[PDB]
Amino acid sequence: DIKLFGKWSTDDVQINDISLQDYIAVKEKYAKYLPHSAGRYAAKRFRKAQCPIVERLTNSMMMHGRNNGKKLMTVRIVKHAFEIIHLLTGENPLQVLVNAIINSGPREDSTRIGRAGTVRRQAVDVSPLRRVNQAIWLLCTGAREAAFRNIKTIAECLADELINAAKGSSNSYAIKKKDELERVAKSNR
Amino acid sequence: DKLNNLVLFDKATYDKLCKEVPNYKLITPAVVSERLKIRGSLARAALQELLSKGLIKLVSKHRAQVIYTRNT
Amino acid sequence: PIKLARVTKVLGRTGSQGQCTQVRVEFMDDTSRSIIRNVKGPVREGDVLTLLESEREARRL
Amino acid sequence: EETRKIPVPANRYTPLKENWMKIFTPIVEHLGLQIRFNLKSRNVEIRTCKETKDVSALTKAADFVKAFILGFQVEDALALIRLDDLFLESFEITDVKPLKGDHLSRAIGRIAGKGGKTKFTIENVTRTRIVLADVKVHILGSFQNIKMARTAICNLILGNPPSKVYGNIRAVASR
Amino acid sequence: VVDPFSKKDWYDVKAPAMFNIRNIGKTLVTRTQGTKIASDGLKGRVFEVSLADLQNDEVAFRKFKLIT
Amino acid sequence: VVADAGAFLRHAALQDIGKNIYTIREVVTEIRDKATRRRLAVLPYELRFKEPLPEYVRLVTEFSKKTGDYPSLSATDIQVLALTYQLEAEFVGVSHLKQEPQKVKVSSSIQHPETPLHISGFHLGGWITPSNIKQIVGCLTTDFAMQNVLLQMGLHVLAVNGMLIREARSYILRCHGCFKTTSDMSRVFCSHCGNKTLKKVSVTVSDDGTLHMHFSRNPKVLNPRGLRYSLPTPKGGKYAINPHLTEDQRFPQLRLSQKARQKTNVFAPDYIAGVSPFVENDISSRSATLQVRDSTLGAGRRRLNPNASRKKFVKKR
Amino acid sequence: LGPQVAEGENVFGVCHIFASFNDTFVHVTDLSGKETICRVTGGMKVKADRDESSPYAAMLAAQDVAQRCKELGITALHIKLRATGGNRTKTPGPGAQSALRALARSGMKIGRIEDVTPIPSDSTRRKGGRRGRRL
Ligand SMILES: [Zn+2]
Repeated sequence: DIKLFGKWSTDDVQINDISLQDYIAVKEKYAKYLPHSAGRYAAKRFRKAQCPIVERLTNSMMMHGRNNGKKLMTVRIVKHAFEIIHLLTGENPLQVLVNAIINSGPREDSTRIGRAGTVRRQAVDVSPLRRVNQAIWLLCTGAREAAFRNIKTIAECLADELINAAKGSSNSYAIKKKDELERVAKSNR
Repeated sequence: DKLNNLVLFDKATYDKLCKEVPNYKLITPAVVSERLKIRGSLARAALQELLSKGLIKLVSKHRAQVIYTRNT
Repeated sequence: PIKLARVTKVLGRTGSQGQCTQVRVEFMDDTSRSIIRNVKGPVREGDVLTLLESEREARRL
Repeated sequence: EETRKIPVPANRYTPLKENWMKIFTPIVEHLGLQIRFNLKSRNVEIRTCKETKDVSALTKAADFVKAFILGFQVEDALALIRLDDLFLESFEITDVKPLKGDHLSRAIGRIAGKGGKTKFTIENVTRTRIVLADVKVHILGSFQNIKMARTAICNLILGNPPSKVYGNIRAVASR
Repeated sequence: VVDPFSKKDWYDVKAPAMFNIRNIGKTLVTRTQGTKIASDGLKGRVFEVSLADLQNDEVAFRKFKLIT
Repeated sequence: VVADAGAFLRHAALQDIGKNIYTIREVVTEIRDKATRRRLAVLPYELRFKEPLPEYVRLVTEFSKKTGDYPSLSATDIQVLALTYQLEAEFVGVSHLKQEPQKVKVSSSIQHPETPLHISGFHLGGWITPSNIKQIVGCLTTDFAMQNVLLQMGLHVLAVNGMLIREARSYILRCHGCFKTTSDMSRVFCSHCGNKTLKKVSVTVSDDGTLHMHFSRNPKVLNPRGLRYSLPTPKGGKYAINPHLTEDQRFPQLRLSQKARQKTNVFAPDYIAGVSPFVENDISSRSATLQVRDSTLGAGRRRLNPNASRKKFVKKR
Repeated sequence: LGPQVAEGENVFGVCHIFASFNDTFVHVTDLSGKETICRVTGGMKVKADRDESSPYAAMLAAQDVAQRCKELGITALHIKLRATGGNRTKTPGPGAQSALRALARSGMKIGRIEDVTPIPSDSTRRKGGRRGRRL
């Protein structure tokens, strides 16, 4: 058996949407012990859906300017973040991760169509891989905002967003930003 | 707004530490600071008192993150 | 209500800057009514969308 | 069951027989209508049935089979079924200015251009689609797209060269 | 002030005997307002009736005109 | 029940009543439509692949020139009819066959060839009544060159219509010059003499093979009028246009630009975003400056005789 | 109040769609035509003379008279479609073609479409000069 962090298992983790199912990783043969793998996943197109989505949450968390190469900093932020999820919920935190991802990526987006100087967006459809890509970005960004200038830890404030999105609650940052992009799109239609 | 925490405990605040805190399921110096108006050093040390009392378990300890739990 | 889709063919790439992708769409209630759509982001053959309307007509502004 | 009928000329007969799958299929299927060509009156004639869904499934079918008679392309006529407001405005080429003789035939040369290049241009920039009969000019597009399709057409056939017309479209196409 | 169609009436047009159909429509007539007779105001109208609206086996590219 | 490529082109999924279904492996690999390969993916497990014998093939080709269809058939179209021959020699009585059947029995009429003989919406009632598009041992072939050779042997087959065949109404082309009938309706030049003296000939074939052919005795078709005119000098170059005499003289490669050659697929609802409600017209390329047009476009001006009264400002191609 | 007629039997009227270049008229009459039933002008709806000959002003006129037509029992119409004719243009505009499609869906049984435009055999002097006019 291959436990993430030696203590979290994968066979419990259950994907709801078939839309996201082939574009969200670890269930069975993607199961790896650490997020850090360092493989060429952006060598050509549609290879970054085969990398483990904990490593996806890693690589989008080193993202800011002062943190911009420090991956072992980040897989430590991840490791302490799952164990705060488990102590607040008791669920396998990978399931909480996936239930926070699915509820986060929007499903219709606006797009500017027309000549320059004319702003008339039309709603289009959101790709499944982009809905993965949009959600992780919206998840990581909410960890920065409520934890840039206060006592709370980013290994902690990540776990407060990644729980509040698996509720689909209004308290999460990645939910309000889905409730805007997909609110604006249905006024563009 | 300004946030003026306490540096040493009060009679009432040391009770909230002794009585309420060991039933949180997630105990952390940032959390204790957030709920009790206490600076990070004092709340970080008070959890080391509550390990010496044995009232509280220990999950993980790091440079920056130390995680505690209610008693079983 | 909320339906699903099947990418049957990727027909082209529309939009102002070459942004959206013009995609042949099968439904997943296995109805042979292929309502054909425009997505945002990368999409290859065999994907599956999630609509909030299937009432998008071939109409020009 | 109510019906429409619509005639044909003799040079437009052979386009129907070349296009009697392609005019045929979308009227009968997408609207649930019945279609005939009365050769004893030589008219195209459609009627409703019980499978006719929309109340105006007939009205926008008549304009589709009108625009094909008026010389428009089959595919470019199909959008009268689909789009809510496409129209057509027809002309007499002498309704703007009394040309005759070869001065009439030089209005056609200006409004067509060498190789159709002037006709191909005004369709692109005014979001329309036009067809030149001899004395007749037929345009097809939206109303404001029509209203600035006539003026590029009118101003070719009262003297101005195409370049003054090409310039003066785009100053109005900015709005 | 006055709703005029309460002051109207309704007559029937009936074709002469060369045709199959006779009753072929209606025609509005204001009633006798004391002075002017309602039959007087009807007495000269023309009807642009087609052919197949009168005789059923017939092709209606033709018309007829008919005086009340 | 021999299956053909036209049965899958019209998608006649009728593997339910006829159950002796044999077919050729080549005539399913030559199909370039993807919905036929979609048909090949699931259903054809009930049929069987089979080839005919070279003894059987040559005897098919003997009365094929005697029914005048051997150049009109394709090469793969030959083997499918020979594939029916082993099935008929296997299952059915050979004693009820014939070959070298019958003469022409010209039924000369005063009907013009281009008259709408049984075109559906055309009427001289006959409506469409929107159910009838689908109402417009053996075989299932929609090619008349295939269907002609079958019924002259006296071989009743069926179609996507589940009933058997009794009536075969189609059109062939007889050379008015060398008296040579081909079943092809696409070509406009002859196959034996190579002229444009092919004329439209309507046929009517029964199940027994009663060939009776309406040769249109009408001098509007039998006409020498618009047939003599002087031709320009033979021109050689990249952009020369010689006036299309033979079926194969080497024209220079003149092609439309692919941004002009394509029309609108306005049916498709992936349609809203971007450009004008019509196709953009090609005003930029040198396909447009050389006035290259479609070969199908302008065909009515080909039918006009050369020595006529053209208007004084026209110039065609 | 009106035609006490059985329901399978229509009560026809005559609708006059007069096109111009400044507005369009919709004008529902008797089969004789001497009485009209309601005349809703196309420049009664829109309060912008710029938009007085709109297809949109044509829809708003024809919906407000098929309301009045259905109010008074007229279930069917024969349409005398009309340009301005005479010296000026002969073919009725799209603002006439709009209102036709407008009261087609509004529940009126549309029978014969008639082209009553005033056409001269041979007319007087065109209003434009020898030089031409914008049209
Ligand atoms: Zn020949």
